Amino acid sequence: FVDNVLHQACRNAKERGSKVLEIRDIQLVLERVYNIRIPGYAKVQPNSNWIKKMSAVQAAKV
Amino acid sequence: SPRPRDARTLELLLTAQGVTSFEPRVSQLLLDFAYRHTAAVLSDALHLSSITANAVALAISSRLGYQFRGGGGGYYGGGGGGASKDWMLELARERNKVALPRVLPSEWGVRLPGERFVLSGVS
Amino acid sequence: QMMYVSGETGEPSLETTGIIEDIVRQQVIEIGLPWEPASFYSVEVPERQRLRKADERTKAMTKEEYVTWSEFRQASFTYRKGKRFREWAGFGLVTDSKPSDDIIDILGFLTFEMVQTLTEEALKIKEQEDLHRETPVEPRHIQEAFRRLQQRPKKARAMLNGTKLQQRTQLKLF
Amino acid sequence: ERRLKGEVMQLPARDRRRIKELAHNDFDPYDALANVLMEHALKMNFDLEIRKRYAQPLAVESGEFPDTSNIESRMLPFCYEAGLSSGHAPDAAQFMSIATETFIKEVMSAIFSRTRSNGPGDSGSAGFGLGSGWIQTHRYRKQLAKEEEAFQRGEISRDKMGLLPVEAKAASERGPLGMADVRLALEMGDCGLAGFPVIVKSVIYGWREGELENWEDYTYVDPSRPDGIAIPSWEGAEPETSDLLNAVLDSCLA
Amino acid sequence: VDSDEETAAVMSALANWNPQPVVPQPVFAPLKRQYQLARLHEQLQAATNGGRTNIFKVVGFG
Amino acid sequence: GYESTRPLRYGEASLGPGQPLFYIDDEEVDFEKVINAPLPKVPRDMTFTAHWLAVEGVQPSIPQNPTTAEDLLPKG
Amino acid sequence: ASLREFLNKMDDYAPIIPDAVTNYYMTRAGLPPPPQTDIRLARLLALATQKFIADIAADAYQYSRIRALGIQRPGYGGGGQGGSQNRTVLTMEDLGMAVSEFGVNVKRSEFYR
Amino acid sequence: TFDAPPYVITPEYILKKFAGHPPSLIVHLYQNHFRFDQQEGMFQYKSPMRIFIEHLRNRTVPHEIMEYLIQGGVPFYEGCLIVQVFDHRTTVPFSIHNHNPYIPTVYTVVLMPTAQALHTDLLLKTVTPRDHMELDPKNIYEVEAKILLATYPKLDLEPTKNAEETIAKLEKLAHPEHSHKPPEPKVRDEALAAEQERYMLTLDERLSSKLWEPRFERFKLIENIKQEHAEKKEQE
Repeated sequence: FVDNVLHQACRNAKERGSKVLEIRDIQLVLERVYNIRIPGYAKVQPNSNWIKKMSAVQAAKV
Repeated sequence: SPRPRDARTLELLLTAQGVTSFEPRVSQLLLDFAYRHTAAVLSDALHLSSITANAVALAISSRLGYQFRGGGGGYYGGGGGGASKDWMLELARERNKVALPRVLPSEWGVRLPGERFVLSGVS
Repeated sequence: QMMYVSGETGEPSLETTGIIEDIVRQQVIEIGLPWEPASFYSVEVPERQRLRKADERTKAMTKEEYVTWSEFRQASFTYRKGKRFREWAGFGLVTDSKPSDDIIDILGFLTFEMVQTLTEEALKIKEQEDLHRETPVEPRHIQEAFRRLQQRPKKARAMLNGTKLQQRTQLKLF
Repeated sequence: ERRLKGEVMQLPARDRRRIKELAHNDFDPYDALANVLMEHALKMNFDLEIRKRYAQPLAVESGEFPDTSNIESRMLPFCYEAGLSSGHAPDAAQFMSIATETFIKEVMSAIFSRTRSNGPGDSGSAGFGLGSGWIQTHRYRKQLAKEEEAFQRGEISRDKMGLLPVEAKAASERGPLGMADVRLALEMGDCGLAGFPVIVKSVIYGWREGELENWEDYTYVDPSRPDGIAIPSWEGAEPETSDLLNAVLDSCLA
Repeated sequence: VDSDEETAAVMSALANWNPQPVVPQPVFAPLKRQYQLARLHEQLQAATNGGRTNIFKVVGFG
Repeated sequence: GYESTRPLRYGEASLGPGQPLFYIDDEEVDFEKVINAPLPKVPRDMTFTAHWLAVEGVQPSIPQNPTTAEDLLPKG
Repeated sequence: ASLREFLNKMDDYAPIIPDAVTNYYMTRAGLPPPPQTDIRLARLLALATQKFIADIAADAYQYSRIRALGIQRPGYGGGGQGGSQNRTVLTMEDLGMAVSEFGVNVKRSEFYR
Repeated sequence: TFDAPPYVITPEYILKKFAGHPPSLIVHLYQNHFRFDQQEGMFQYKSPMRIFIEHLRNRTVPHEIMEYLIQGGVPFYEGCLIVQVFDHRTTVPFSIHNHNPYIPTVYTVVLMPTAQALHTDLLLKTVTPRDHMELDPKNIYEVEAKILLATYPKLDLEPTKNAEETIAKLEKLAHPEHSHKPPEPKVRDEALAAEQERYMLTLDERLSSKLWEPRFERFKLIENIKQEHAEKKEQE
């Protein structure tokens, strides 16, 4: 577990342009890969093209 | 009758591989699987971030830790579970070192394992 | 005060109250009826252990201790603190401006129960730890209580039986 | 073969062009295996710091559960591998140790809840509280309720650990967790080990529990029995000095 | 556009399909072996001076 | 939901000249229609028969064998 | 609440699932049918299945009702003209919302191009 | 053409066939460490090279260091290794008061080849530049096949008529290397002086931690640097 979480978190930290490892990276890995939440350490919407396609399909369906 | 593209394409690809018949609802199953995989991968890549190619590669590598341990890979290809071959070789070395069991002609074909490992008193 | 009413008469440190506030804030940020049988139709026609322990403790209480308990019972996050609570909870960052007062009252009702549940579980964990060795509650007891409160009923994973899939969910709202 | 022509010509020319362009792909040299094969066959010298990861015993080797100090020793080589030249935050090792303890507790709880029954009740301070508990049988439930009421009336006393007589009696009958329980639990679900296939494969491929002790335990096929089963009720050449050399080598290995 | 030639080309292209991966497929093994082999390689590299010294050499006939 | 025995139909919409879109064809139905419908037909149970495919290297002309009308002998 | 009494009261608690379906799926799973297995055990299994389905229905009805800006959620393509009258329609969106709480993903594409 | 090995290889056959040849390896064993004949340093029994000693106990070829054996040109005799073992096993320290003027047995054994050794050989050949590499992976299986033909030219292909004959054949074809028993199950005053010693070592940087394998890495690095600098100077 340790030699696995650390490996993922360090590369994730380096991705976003960081020179240090922080608790946020470890938290992201732990919450998204293992469903583990540790307390006490401090949105997507469709755009216009999708709406246009949906409107076209609805108009065809009537 | 109308039919979407990539469906004719998947069916032609299946035919080219020696399949002489298939049920109608295989193409749409494959299309929906592709939709789900794409959505999951890019939703992962969004959090690691505009999204770059490095974020996509890292999301794919992370996903590869708990699924897709199959395929038709050969020499040092991660198929059949993904186990290393040296580990399997040493497990085989440990197992095959014991002498084969001694069986008399009067118990050949009739002897069973111990009571702990058989289905007695199960009804 | 809220901890005191729930049977914690010690003096908790800064870290314990800090972690409790963190948990409550996370919960608040994460947060007839429309689905009754009358809704089946298109026409509507108008009609026509905790308590026992608390009682034992209150009986054991004296006059001054009882008065202090009664005064402390009225602690609230929101009462006369609408602006402070709204700034604390980041209302404008998660919802449109100025939700009605009923929402504020409901949130005040919910936060108190959150704190009470957390305290009551942490006390039991602390006592069980004390027994096996042979003071107030500490952050590790709060961590154990939080871990307990995040477990889900087995009905929510029955469709993963026999397979090797990981269960991934959202934050449970205790 | 006249239907294939119609199927292919029902595709528009763009799709046909895209499909035909696959022939330009330069086959599969699979040269990328080389790296994998290699994996198996003024300035700061970061390699010197990174090579320190292998100078500490593993938990399985020392028999000790990892703590903040060991995790701190492990962190820095990982940071230098990834190009994090400023190290880690001061508060990361404690967070990691807490997470590791939480993970192990979850795994063990999942395994235990599938193979055990008749745990302590919620009468006071002992039990599973607001978490997930075990199953109960009718007789245990009846006796536990009776004893809880009796204690409430003041006629019963708990032991030094706070258990009632029925709870203590039930607890004393349990035993240590064995590999049969783990194997049974792994047939019900992942138990939180989906990301650790090696552990699962180690469990599955091993000897059965109690198999090596009872090597000569046998039953027989008997169609006249209830279940069809009958239960029985050069200097110093090797050949002339191998034993002496083996004694010396065993002394060396200790 | 001859239909026979088009069909032959399309089917021949589809018969030889072979996709390439973006990242390689991982291979798994226990941690103990990895640590032990790393330590052995360190020790042998130190002993042989990076390959400049033959310690297995035998002089004579035994 | 992919084990359905209903036929699979597709409808076509247009995003413009030469830009078609395809959607699955569905339609809202009543519960009375589904609940009151008859069941499919039960097939017969498994069984087996026997017959002579060949006798001493020659296939007999019996109803159980294929007809000569409808590449088996070498001609090199 | 004993198991013996419950199994003895199985006459009054039989579910609406026909015995043929029970036998077919028990055989698929690996249990011989009630001729050799007790009929009461099979009835109990069918009753558990009915209870599970009724739970999944009560939710998704709650979801449909609280739903009565304003665009659909991507990934739940289905439907036609949308029914008629002020009637409650079982849609893919509500079923997906409900079964996400049980650990099931039912997402699809709306169009295919 | 080559001579194939017998069905069961024994130390007697190898030691008699290959008399008059130099041994493959020579190892000296001491009280707490061992070395090789031409080695300068030492290996401790508690070090990773302990693995080699285990092979010496099991009469197996040490594939885990096969590369290092190929680099040094170690000879093989029908895939086995001949090893000679030499056996030498059979006041007031750190006190200023001390005074000062300036104040074996021999064994020979044979290690036999295994399947992991052949796997290692092929894997190493796959990554050894000579086509590019000595062996192309796509040709691996074929190569392996040929090797097998040269190792087992004869097989027992006669059939049996009943189970008794099969039992007799299994009895007759037993191999010593595969005739072991199943393994064993896994198993799990001075106090005052020790306390005083611990108390007297308080706030000690290094001695406290203990309550030692010198590799001379720094000196070797200095020697390498000096050699490189001397070579560079000689150029000018």
